[PDB]
Amino acid sequence: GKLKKIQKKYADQDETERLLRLEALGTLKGIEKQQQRKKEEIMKREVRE
Amino acid sequence: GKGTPSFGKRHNKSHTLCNRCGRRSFHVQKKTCSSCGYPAAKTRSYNWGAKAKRRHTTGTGRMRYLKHVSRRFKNGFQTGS
Amino acid sequence: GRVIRNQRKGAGSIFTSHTRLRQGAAKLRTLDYAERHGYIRGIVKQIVHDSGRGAPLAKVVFRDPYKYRLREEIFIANEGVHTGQFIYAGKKASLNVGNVLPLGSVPEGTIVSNVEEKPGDRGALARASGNYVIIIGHNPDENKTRVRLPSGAKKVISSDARGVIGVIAGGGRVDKPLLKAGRAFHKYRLKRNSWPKTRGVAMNPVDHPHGGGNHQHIGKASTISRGAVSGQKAGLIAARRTGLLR
RNA sequence: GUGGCCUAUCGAUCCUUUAGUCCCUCGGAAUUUGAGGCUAGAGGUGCCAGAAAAGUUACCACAGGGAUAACUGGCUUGUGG
RNA sequence: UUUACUUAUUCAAUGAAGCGGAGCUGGAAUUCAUUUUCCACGUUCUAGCAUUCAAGGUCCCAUUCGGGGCUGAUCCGGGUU
RNA sequence: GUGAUUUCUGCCCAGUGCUCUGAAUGUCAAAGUGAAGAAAUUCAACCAAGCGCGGGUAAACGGCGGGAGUACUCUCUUAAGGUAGCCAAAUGCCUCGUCAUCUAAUUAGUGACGCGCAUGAAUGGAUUAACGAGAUUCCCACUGUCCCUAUCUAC
RNA sequence: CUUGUGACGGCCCGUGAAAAUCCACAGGAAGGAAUAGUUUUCAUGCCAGGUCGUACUGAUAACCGCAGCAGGUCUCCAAGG
RNA sequence: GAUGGGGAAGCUCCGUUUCAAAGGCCUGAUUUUAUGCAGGCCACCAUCGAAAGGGAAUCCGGUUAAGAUUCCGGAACCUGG
RNA sequence: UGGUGAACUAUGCCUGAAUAGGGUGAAGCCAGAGGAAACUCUGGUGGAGGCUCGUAGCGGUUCUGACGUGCAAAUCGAUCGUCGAAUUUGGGUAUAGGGGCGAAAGACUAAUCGAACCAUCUAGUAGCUGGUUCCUGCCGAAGUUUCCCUCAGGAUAGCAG
RNA sequence: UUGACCUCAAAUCAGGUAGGAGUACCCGCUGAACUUAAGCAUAUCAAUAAGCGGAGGAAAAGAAACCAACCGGGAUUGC
Ligand SMILES: [Mg+2]
Ligand SMILES: [Mg+2]
Ligand SMILES: [Zn+2]
Repeated sequence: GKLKKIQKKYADQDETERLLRLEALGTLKGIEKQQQRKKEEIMKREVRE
Repeated sequence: GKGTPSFGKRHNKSHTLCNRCGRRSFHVQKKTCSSCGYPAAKTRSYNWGAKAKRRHTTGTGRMRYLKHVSRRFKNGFQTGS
Repeated sequence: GRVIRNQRKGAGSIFTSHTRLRQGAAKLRTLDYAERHGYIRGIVKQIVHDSGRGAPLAKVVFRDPYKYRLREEIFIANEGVHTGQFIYAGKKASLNVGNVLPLGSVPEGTIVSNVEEKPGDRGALARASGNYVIIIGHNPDENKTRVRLPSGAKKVISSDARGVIGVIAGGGRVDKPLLKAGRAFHKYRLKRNSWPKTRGVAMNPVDHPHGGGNHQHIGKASTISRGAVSGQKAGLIAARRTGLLR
């Protein structure tokens, strides 16, 4: 369902515009915080040990 | 001044005489009669307007051909002399 | 509730565009045979003012190749075109301002205007005054060109689409303040009936979603869903963000 | 001894469901599922003899009411004087 | 289950005029035997002009007043693009 | 949406909306698939969008407190706690607020003050020349508005 | 003074109708003279011009306001101090 | 606002040049002759919509109880043939 | 439910028409002066502006004047706002009722608007108000019980014939 | 070249036919609400009123893909 929309409206696009639009829409911060949450998931186990 | 001074501005007819009924009900801009419906092929009549149907029905005029049909039927549509 | 003003605009009773003093649709010359196998030369007879349009128009005269007569096309005038200039339209036309080359035959960094979307609709893109399209790249296999639009978007259109080389004349218009409700009146008087604009928050609740209240305020949020229906879409439709960014 | 020492401690129709009879019916004739009946309970209406239910109107409307408020008058005189 | 095809369906233009394939004629081209290909394939100092089934060439007619065919203007498929 | 110019537009995305090209079994229709049954049928798996999870957004709707400690800091609530400005203002209940001025005398006016019931920044804040059949106060001129009434003309 | 017009100038993010109709130019189809023509965009001469409206008021009495209503209702001309 | 078309159970709706085989124009040729056959030209594409827009052409004098740029006398002009 | 209205008025379009006399004095330009130059000053010219005083015109602030069974179902008088434009207006034309149009008052849409008018459904319903037509004779009450979205009403018992 | 066939046209071609009215009754489509439920939404009003199409002296239906379960009846319509 997501892959249909990218073919519909984001077929003709380049990576500079892609990075600009996701930075302007704020999803990149969400991806960063998800990977960060994985980092403290590992880190808390390390501090326990 | 929506009353008496506004009634002085009224000098442009919305309706004029109609060709089928002679009623002064023919709208000038709509090009349609509001009583008989000219120039539509059917004549305007409504079952809620039963008194208007009584006003414009058959028998309220001359019946220039239909007066004699019963008499010709009674004689059997004979020909000759 | 009543039917609101933007809901009423689509019937086109009093909201049609005032087109009495307009000189014709400003389209490109049709892509017959000469324009796709060679070129053709026409003449600029006069540059004229179009009612309700910020840009001037150019009346270009060509010869009909199949019949002894003259054809008169209405182009949107590019900045620098003069009367008596020869205009060259075609595949083999030289790269000068005013010429009507197809987009496959112009190099990188070319600035064009009155660009066709698909080959043959006779001008769709960059037609308002001061606007232009920049060619960003070519793609010969699967023959397309990337272009930068006046909105900043990047489109990928066919390389057989045509465009007039240069920028649309009459640029810099909106930099002058109107200063007067009379000037705005005379501006929209030849476009359409969309002026003056009453705020919906100053209405009664029968007339607008924003109307009503003992103080002039909106009530709910003014950002409206894209899935909203007619009569609800009054405000900022499908806003990704709001506010003044710094 | 047919619940709580006595005086309070609780619930119709329709629908669903359970128990009993394993009985009656499915109407051209049978068998088996399914469904419908009979007798006795349960699921609940606290507005508790038991409608399924948010506001606003200073833009307002109708039928009425002195059975009913917002003056005066009348009785009263706490309060006031 | 992943990719292409066109005739259904859909969009657009034109007074449905130059579509596709092949061939000439030039240029590049390296040919490893003879041509593999690829580009072209009448117009750019100038606010003139461009029309009479087209002049010329050629073959007929029955010469005369002219008339017709081919070429000029390459073939093939009738898919308007 | 706000409403010339000038000068600025502080903090908050927890809520309600709006918006993502994120991540993907939690919710999860019809059709389709599988099992059981003699079949009606029952039961499961799978399961699109949207919800749910994760971000953004206040010139979007809006909000801009407490309690301690000691102007300051730390805690709660609920995200952040009213910044720049302004004020008994058309917004201040108490209130005829307090001080000054204006007058013989002022619940009026103006200038200040501010724990402001309940001021405040495009819900726009502050300022502002010119303009106003807008609202309010004072002064000069002027007068039957008044002391206090009288007289004349036409109808 | 009223009015017509000419040449100008200012203004605009406003640059301020369309068609019937008439004329000219380019072009050279065709027709053409010598005992004769060719021309009726030169002059004169001949015939016909159908249909419907046509009076009057246009307002403190002819229109609209229940009316002979101090109301309303478009426009042209405009003497002397 | 018809037609070609396309919707609508339908009264009817859309659309006005649209996915239409959409017509008439002059020269003449023939002088059984009527107007076909010799030809050649052209593709708008119904129609309605202004007594203030555009637009062929008339003035003076006289005349009635009541009409006049309309009648009478004189003097012009335009269109069609 | 089905029809009729933009002759008033709201708005857009098309085509026409109308608008004394003054005041202020914008760009552009000319002459003189000064300056070393940038440029400044003085005197003219010119005639700009959704400028201003004020007629016709358009409107309607106050007297809370007149009138208020009127001249008038909105008028009259004085005082006023505005008066070259976002001006005023004729005719043609477009938009029609949960619809139009609105510089926004729920305003206007034929003296009708917080949903026009006409006819029909329709003799709509009303526990509510009003009325209900001759005489005499005999008998003769109740405002209490129980239940009801019951409290201005019913059912039921009682009282009465 | 000529003659067929198929399909599609044009004629002020030869001859015809349809429209509109009426509409009490008839055959269909479409389709409410007032009202009742002592409120009201399913229901009711009502497969009605209004609207639209189409006939006749009647129309429609009609000679069983019927009713039955009996010792079986026998097109339709109406009481
Ligand atoms: Mg407007
Ligand atoms: Mg509001
Ligand atoms: Zn008629």
